[PDB]
Amino acid sequence: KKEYTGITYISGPLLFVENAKDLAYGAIVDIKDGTGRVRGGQVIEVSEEYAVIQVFEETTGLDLATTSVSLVEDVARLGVSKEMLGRRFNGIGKPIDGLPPITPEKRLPITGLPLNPVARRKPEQFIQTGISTIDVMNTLVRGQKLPIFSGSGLPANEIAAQIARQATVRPDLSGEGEKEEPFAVVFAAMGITQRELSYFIQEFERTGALSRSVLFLNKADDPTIERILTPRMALTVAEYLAFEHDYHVLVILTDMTNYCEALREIGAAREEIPGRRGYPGYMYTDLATIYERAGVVEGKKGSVTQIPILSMPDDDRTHPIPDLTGYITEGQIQLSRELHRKGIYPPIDPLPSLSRLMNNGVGKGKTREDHKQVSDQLYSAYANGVDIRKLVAIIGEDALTENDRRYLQFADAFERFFINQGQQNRSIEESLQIAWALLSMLPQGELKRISKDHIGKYYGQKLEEIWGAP
Amino acid sequence: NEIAAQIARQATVRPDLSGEGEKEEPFAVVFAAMGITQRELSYFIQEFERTGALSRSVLFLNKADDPTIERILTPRMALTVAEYLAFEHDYHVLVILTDMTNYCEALREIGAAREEIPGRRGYPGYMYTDLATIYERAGVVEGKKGSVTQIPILSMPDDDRTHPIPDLTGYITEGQIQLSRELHRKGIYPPIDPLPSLSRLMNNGVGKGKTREDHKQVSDQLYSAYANGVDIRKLVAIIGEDALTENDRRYLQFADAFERFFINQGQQNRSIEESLQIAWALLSMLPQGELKRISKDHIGKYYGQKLEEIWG
Amino acid sequence: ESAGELLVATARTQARGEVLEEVRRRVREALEALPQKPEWPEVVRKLALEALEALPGAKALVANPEDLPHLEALARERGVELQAEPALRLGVRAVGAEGKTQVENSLLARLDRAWDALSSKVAQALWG
Amino acid sequence: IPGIRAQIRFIQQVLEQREREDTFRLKRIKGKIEAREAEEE
Amino acid sequence: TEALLARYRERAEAEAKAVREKAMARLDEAVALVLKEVLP
Amino acid sequence: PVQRKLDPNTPFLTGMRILDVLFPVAMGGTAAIPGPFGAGKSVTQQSLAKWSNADVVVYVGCGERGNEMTDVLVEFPELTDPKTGGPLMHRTVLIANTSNMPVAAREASIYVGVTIAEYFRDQGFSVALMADSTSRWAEALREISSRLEEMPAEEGYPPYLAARLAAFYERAGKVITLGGEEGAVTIVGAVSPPGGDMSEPVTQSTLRIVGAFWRLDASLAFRRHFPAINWNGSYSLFTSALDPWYRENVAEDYPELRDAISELLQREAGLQEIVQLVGPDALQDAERLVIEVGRIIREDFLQQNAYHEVDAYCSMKKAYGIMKMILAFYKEAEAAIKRGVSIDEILQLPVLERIGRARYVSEEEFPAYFEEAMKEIQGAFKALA
Amino acid sequence: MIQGVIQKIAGPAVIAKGMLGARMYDICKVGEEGLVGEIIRLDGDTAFVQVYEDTSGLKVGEPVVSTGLPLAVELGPGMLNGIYDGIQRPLERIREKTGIYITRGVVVHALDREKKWAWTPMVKPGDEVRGGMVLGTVPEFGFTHKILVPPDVRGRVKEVKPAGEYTVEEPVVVLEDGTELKMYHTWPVRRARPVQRKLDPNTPFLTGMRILDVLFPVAMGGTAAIPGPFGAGKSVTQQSLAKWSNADVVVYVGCGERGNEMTDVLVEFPELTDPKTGGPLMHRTVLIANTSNMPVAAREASIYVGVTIAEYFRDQGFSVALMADSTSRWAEALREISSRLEEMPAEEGYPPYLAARLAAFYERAGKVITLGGEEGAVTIVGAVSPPGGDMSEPVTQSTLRIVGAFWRLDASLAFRRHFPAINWNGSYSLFTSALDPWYRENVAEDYPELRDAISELLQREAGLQEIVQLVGPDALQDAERLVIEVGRIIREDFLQQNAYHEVDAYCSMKKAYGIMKMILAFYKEAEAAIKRGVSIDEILQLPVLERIGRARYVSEEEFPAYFEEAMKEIQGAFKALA
Ligand SMILES: Nc1ncnc2c1ncn2[C@@H]1O[C@H](COP(=O)(O)OP(=O)(O)OP(=O)(O)O)[C@@H](O)[C@H]1O
Ligand SMILES: Nc1ncnc2c1ncn2[C@@H]1O[C@H](COP(=O)(O)OP(=O)(O)O)[C@@H](O)[C@H]1O
Ligand SMILES: [Mg+2]
Repeated sequence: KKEYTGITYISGPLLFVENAKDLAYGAIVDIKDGTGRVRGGQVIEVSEEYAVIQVFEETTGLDLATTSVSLVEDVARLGVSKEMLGRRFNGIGKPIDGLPPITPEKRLPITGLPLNPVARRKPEQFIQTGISTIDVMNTLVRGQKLPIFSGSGLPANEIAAQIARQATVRPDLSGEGEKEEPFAVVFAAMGITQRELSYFIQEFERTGALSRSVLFLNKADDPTIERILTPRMALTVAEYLAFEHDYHVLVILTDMTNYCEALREIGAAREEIPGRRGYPGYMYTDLATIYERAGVVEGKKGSVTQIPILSMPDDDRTHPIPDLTGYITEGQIQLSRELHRKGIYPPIDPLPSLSRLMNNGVGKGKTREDHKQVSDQLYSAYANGVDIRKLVAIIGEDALTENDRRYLQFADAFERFFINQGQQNRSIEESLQIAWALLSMLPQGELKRISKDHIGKYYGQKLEEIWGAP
Repeated sequence: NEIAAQIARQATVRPDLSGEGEKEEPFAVVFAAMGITQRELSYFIQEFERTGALSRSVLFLNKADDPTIERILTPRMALTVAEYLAFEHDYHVLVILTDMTNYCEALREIGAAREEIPGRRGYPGYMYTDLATIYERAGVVEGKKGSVTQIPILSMPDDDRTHPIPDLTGYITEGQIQLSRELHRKGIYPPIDPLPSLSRLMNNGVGKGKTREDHKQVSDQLYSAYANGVDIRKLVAIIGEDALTENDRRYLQFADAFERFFINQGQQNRSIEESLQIAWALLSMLPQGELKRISKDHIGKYYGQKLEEIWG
Repeated sequence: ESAGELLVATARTQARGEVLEEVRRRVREALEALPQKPEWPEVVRKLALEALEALPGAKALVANPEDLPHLEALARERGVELQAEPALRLGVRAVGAEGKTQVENSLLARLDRAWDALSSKVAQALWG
Repeated sequence: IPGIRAQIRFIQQVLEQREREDTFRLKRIKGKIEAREAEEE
Repeated sequence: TEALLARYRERAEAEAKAVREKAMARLDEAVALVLKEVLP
Repeated sequence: PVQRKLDPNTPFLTGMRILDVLFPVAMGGTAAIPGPFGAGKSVTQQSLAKWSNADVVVYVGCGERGNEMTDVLVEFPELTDPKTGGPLMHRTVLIANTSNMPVAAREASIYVGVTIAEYFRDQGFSVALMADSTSRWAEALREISSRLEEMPAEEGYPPYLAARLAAFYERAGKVITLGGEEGAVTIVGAVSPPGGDMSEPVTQSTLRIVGAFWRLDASLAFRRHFPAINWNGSYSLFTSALDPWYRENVAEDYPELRDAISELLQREAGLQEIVQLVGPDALQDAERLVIEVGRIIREDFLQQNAYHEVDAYCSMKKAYGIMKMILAFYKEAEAAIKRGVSIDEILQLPVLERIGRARYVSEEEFPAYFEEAMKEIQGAFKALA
Repeated sequence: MIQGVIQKIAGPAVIAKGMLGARMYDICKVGEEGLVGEIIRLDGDTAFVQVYEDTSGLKVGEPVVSTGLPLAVELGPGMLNGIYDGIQRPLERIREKTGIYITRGVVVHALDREKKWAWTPMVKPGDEVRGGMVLGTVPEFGFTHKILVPPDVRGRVKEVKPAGEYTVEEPVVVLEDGTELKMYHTWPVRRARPVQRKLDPNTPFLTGMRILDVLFPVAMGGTAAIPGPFGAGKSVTQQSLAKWSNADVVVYVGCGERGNEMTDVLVEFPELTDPKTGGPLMHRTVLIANTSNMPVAAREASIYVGVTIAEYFRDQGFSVALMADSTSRWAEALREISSRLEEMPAEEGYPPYLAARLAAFYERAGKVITLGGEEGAVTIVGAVSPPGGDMSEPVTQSTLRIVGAFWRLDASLAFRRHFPAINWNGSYSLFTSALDPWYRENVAEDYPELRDAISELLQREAGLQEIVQLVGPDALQDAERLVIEVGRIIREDFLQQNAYHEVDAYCSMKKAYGIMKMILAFYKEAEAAIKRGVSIDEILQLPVLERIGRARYVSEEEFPAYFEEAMKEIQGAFKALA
């Protein structure tokens, strides 16, 4: 028990302590005042004269005469085990579900090591999320980093909860090697409020998705450094599970803008000169150290997949946060305010969306043989009908050509049936049936993007959303 | 400066309309100048001499060739004198501050010389508090007969309403009278733009027993009609005047007549009744069903007068 | 379907927690009754020796008045001072030369310090 | 369209210049404070 | 229905008591091990 | 401290139709109302203080003007508490700190007010807290930090400003008190960005934590259209949780009507791009009808006068009736347009004045006047054939 | 060596004491873990060392030892077929050692010290040697690797090792003064290797694609730039450049790309086969790979390592092609480093010395006379990936002021199924006028005029697109419809080219010259036919059109007969048919 007294300076979140050579850079320390209360802190600078400690929480009662500082760890570590599934944590590993602490199988550094590029392999299989606009048109591939771009008031939390509740793997369609591997979801939420916390808890409890998932929840009023450490904890757990127990892990990161703002506050508190637009100059590398912990490894069956969620501040894609995220990731899922106001959920706008690995995780052997062609045709037809809707308002319905009326009907039915799926879970086959039913409304021969045999096999069907697609 | 001098010359209260009080004494004028040039100073001196108000005026002059640090104290001394007179001798004081921009420049000089942390555009962080210590020395005190009224004048650099000085001043004061260069270039005086201007205390001084009853409704109707006319101007900038309807053409003519008659008055002095009559003559251009903000009985009582009848 | 076995998981987790708390309180009580045993002067020597050699150039030493006769022979040859204290029960503390750093070696503190390492061993033994 | 593009370019240039001014002033004052509080003691 | 919930609670109770009775058989060995480790 | 946080499921009645309908706020929720100077923040907050269902109102005037501060101190002792009929000041606590008062007091007044509100909640009431200007408190933090010679984060603000803001706003919520009773604190705070620049860091920080956001438009304030709420730039996250309450206390179809009105506003906003591009004459008949209906909704439903004796307060049922009348009129107009009649002939119907003058009817006469309005609306078009 | 201790740790910056005598920008090892660092500032007995890796867990007092030499690379046999990170560490050995992760402080050697090479001496005892001369020869994947005396070493030979099997490390030649020459040397990455003389670029770099070679050519030892839009075939174009270029040795640099992109480029290349021999393409290439989560210093030094390796292989007397995956990511890393040092940002955060570094990197390329008297050349192709595709960005603007060619990729043509999707508008080349004499001497005396005629035809086709959009192609005059059909013929028969065809992927200069001559002859005869009276829609079905369209997909040795047949059919078809 080595504890240091002799504080020489307290101001803001920083306090200076003398004779602290033995403290390693980045160590976590415990601060105890005269009232017996214990606060947490992290060492950010060590020198021969003094060490600088950043206090986690407020410093209301501290004084230079009675304060003492003690060490906890040379470096932040997290105890991990397979028994973490079904538990809730407060972002630094402390349980908040009232259950007893787990027994760690090992303690690992939360700042994980980089992957060797020659040890990686190409993604080849898809993850069924249950959203037609996501699975059919912007398929998610195991090992991808596909963020979701949301606005201010859009319901990103509900979409995240639904995806976490419905996401599953499909060994059935693998053709050969048809056997399931265990599936887990790691849910990290940063800078959430009490209402969102209650909603998330209720959603993960009512359906039973809790037992297959691990939650790291950090609130808005909590200390900033906890928000910084939360995604690293989540990714450490995900890597451990996936590459030690052959699990298939899905990682969901909520409100990366909160993480960026916490990073800005931390950087300013260290008296570092800000970069462009007030953000630290090392923001790109910092975000890369989080995103680049996903992928698949040769010789191992596990996989890690990330779905970052970030709210574009002023709906501007030139903001540094979405810009860097677009640099690092492999596409984006875009939420539309118009669709949200029109009463359609989930309000995913297919036109500005994209998946940069979709072509490699769909097709014969992986999904139905006609996936990519159907997606292309749907994209082209919807884009065509959108502008006809605008032209109608000026030239009138009566001056339309017969094809344009069909395109209008297709666009309206597509919005009403394909996108507006509500809370129901759609299998990939059911979504494909709905897509073929919608394509049936266009005349045969206008389907320029689809091969003739596919049209012969699947053309000619009425609406199956009302039927439920039996 | 001409607008301020005209206001000082013509300002008066209307005891008959309120039904109480008689022959209120003329406003005492406290004049504080900060970095004023010789041209403007001479004009102000001649105007005050011609109106015969120097015998009721206290003058603090800090010319543009004077030291620039003396400007820290001038408004404080002027307001000290004004408060003393108003709240210990029941005078009715009107305060004119020539240019708060120069006061802000002096404040920035002193702050930056102290290696302070600049707030924005080099201005000190405490500028809001410093300005509030000046502006907030006005009002009326319960149980006393005197009063202090402030009319600061300040120049917006390159007409930017988002500059720190006008921004903080608007955040402190109780409205503003924003002039417009477009109206000035068209020969209109005084070039007051009604849309950007504001008065936060207007509802306490109008209505029954204070002025004529339809004051607020007439103001609102004029605001709506003028805004619609400006919008139709923006539209005719694109789709041409020929394609307009009758309603838009009427709004356009209303905007032209408003600018040329209601705003542009020159140096003549108008009573409140005359201004209301001109406003009603302008409003009578529009169809009777378009005047939604005004209650029907007011329309029946006043609507219908012709504009060309007013001028003799 | 999974929220049902979630109850089983929570019940077994809290059962594990209860038995582990039983073990922890038993060992804490076992360490509590040690000082009255005559073996306690044999443990104060080890604790104070380890603390003193853990802090180079210590100035004084702090211990209960009961353990001072056992350490006075050791403290005098170690060239350090010894001070009585109603606190520091079943533990010792040594201050640095400057007085701004301290080192302590107590059973009730070492248990809390090494419980993280011993949890796995206890679990493996109990359910192995 | 060209007028809008010119306005956008002008506004972006002005904002960047103001950001650079603020950064320079901050770095200058921090350097002075550090110098006084370190070399002079 | 509540039948599945009650059955799950019953199997939970059985598992919990079985674990507790398993650990009660080595309480003493665990105490010995931890006392040996913590004591210098 | 409290015993347990709860989910807000009760509306916070404000008396403003646009806020009570399009952007609701729950009993324990939080709201932010940004806007430039002259937008109407203070008038709206005074309206909430005067007309509300909260038991106790705490009004915190940080950095308020002197005269506008005395306005309340004079007018409130004259008004009447809607719930009990007693004087309004008997339920109000005023914390005043004007511009010329010391800065650090301007900093601490927010904490004083919120603590008093929390105490009154722990007693077991429903408390509403009004913060006059959070920007004028961020200014105080900036001044003190500059005095401390701290390195700022952005635009002079200290790094911990966002943490302080989150800590302040997170005190709201419906809770179970230590004594087991129910209580709730509602916070409605206003921010004044420099020049209306909504990218100002205080505004962005506030946007990330509030449950409701009431953005105010400068253009609507210039043309003297009030409350000048920017519909396109505002949102409320409490709509879903309050629907069960609406289905029982107001009407069974209230969510449907609200969603239909929101859809119509969205359609008008979308058509406004074409309206600006080619002018209203190039539009078709149905598009002209949609534009006219949107204008009618904006001018006769969302618009509200705070000083009128009858328009100042509006019950939920009044707004429901007005919405029902407008929707029925729109359906009849669609039917008429399908039968060949042209816009600018419906626009001169007599029923439009009766619809426009609906918001000025007293609360007692509205239940009948709505019925005759519906009868007239039904009889107009069908008689016109 | 200079040895000291740590007195202050703060982020990635470490302040050492007791380091009196250390040199600026030298490589130093920090702590017991031996993390590599670089000295950036000296003062008193204190040196500021910049750690490459993470500094968590370090303590005050840990030893610091200085290597005394700046950042450098090892040059010698064993570099081919290899995958390296930013500072030339073999990733394969790292995987063999520490598994799938890259732990901090791994030590590996750039050149395999254990492999045996067959030595073949070339010098004799008593001969005078001087920097740049050849000492011997070693076979490596069909290449005769020449061991070169280091440029600064000069003297007279005392002893030479006889032919046989020896390792890399073994001293092969010892000079009179005792200096020993082995199969490798070491060279700083930030100092250019000396050459006798820079010959101005007078010969073209045959890229293997018609548009590139004929309209926007690059000379040997020139520079070119190319944007990186999504779904535009940048990867395929670079792959085809590597596969079908004139270059003897290919060097590929990845400087901070996404993980999956690097995985793709590392998996696809080993399965390719260079057409010259049919062996693995990887035998001739050196891969430098860097992901986004690697240390910034490696990402900054990657391009220097790559260009130094290319210069070494140039000194061997070969021709080397160098590709940078995205100089935008390198500029980003440079901006991050500049922000770390609290340097004053110049424009959008980029340091003011960005243009100087870009010019210095791009100037190393050229056709030179090696110190050994032979000839060599390095060709640099740099990819620039601006933020929003805006070419007013400072990095692109600085790049444009030094490159000799600009190949503007666009996704619009890729969507229109036109591959490669290189716009003929906005793209430009500055080597055409200089390369004109070579074209006149080699391919034809009227080839430049033919290319200019093709350019004029394309410009004229683009000069009436407004009526096509307004009205349509059918309702046009005879001359206008003929011109638009000529433009479409050019686009679909000369610019479009498939890289997956066994014979159509590569197209020599003479094939393109024949295509252009045939198109011009057809166009001239069509003008004459309309002048004498004919309808264009009658000309739409001439068999010579389907002959020209099928002029591709023929073997090069089959081409001239096809060309003569097509020319004769052109001459006879426009007379027999109206
Ligand atoms: N020259 C070409 N010939 C034939 N197919 C091509 C050619 N260029 C591109 N393609 C097609 O495009 C596919 C991949 O190239 P694409 O246009 O999608 O972009 P890319 O090379 O991946 O670019 P980036 O990495 O910049 O996004 C190929 O598999 C092929 O189908
Ligand atoms: N609903 C309303 N009815 C009438 N006047 C209003 C209304 N809202 C705002 N105003 C007017 O706007 C002016 C400025 O109002 P205020 O609410 O003080 O703006 P803010 O406080 O946002 O700066 C005042 O003259 C006030 O009468
Ligand atoms: Mg106000």
